[PDB]
Amino acid sequence: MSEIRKDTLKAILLELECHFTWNLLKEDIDLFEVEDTIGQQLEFLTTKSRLALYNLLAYVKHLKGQNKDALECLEQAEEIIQQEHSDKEEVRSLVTWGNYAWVYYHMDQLEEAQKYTGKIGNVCKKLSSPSNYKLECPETDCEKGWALLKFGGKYYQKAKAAFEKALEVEPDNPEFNIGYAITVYRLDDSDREGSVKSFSLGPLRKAVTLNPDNSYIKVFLALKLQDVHAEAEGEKYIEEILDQISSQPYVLRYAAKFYRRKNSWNKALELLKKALEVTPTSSFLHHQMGLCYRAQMIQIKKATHNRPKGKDKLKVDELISSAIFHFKAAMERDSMFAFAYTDLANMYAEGGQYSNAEDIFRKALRLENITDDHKHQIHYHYGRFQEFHRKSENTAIHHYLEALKVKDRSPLRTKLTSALKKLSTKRLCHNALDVQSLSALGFVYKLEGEKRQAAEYYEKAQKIDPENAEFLTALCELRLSI
Ligand code: NA
Repeated sequence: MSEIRKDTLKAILLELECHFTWNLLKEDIDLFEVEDTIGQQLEFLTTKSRLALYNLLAYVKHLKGQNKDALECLEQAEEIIQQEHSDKEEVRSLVTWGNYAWVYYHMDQLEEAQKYTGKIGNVCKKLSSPSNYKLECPETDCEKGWALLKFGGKYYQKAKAAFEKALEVEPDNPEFNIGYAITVYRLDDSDREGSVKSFSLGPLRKAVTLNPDNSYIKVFLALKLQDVHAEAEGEKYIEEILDQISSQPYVLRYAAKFYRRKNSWNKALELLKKALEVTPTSSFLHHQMGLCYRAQMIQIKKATHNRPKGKDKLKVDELISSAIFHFKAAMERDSMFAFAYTDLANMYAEGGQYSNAEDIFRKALRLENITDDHKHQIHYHYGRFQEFHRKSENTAIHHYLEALKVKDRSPLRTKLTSALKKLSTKRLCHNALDVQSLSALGFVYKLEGEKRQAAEYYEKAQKIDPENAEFLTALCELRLSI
């Protein structure tokens, strides 16, 4: 090209609406997992927009440094536009064209990139857009919503807003309602301060009514009914779904979750195995298998008062071995799957494989780009491992504190404060000058709103370690609290 035809192009590129401008960061996902599962959905979730899936795959290919392959994906997108969006060819091409411009930009084919921005600017003008190189569009809001969801729990609020934007235009659009309801469904399980949420129940009912032939949306409704103690109603939906479809991994896997949660583990395993025939590498399926084996194992341990003998013991050890295999497989398929790490590590611990559990816990504690909620739970589980398996009370205290610092309102809050109190009190009976324990009690009382008692503990800790910066800050906060 030339400089400043370039410098102008870069400005335009930033004005586009497409994946490159939606702040989808590669560090937040396992690129191989995301790439692989997009392909699986193209094959096995046939109700999801192929156009959106190929646009997204193209972006992911670019993120792997495979710009040449990104182009082939966008060509597939263009074919789908003719196949399924012929009547709206131009407006449906904007995201694809945007991705094209950015990919050609990254390949240093600036002239080619400018061709695409030109086509975009053209269509926007034709359609009376208030912006030069983008166009407000419910369809695009929906695509963005799904792209956001795919980048993980950090994006769920942004995804909800994106679907809301689409529903503002078409409140009764079948596709828009599915996206919204699923987003709200996931948020019901995200960042819980407490008990089960069911804000998705209404949206799910609507989405289901608007999509009467869609077994994928229906399975979430069944799960939500289970959550709200309408298990019998939800189970009838499951039965009806399983009559209408077969072998669909994105439906079976959720039916299997439903059955597991009412302790029908053999049925769950049956469904999961059927799904695995179709998609053997799915981290979701492997995690679910692990959960099933874990539950069966726990039932036996409980029945035999944690002292299984003979064949019960042989069975427990097989289940531990099988749970490990599947948790490990899930973790190896998806490096960002926090619960796969913690579930694997906990099972290693259960089996007395402490070196293996420590290795996994270490990796889990170094995951930077997961949600604070997940970091919170990792600290909690490492803490318990330290407390009950390593018998290392000060390491446990450290991680219980880290858990509360990352997230201080969650369903683990009282387990965390009560364990800290117990441990710190015990240690202070042995050594009244134990600074960590004094500091821990200061932290917990501060958290509980007992300002005066907290200040007393921090003052005792500061008396011993006068230059401590954490203790000075805590005391200032306590003095200045309104
Ligand atoms: Na996934």
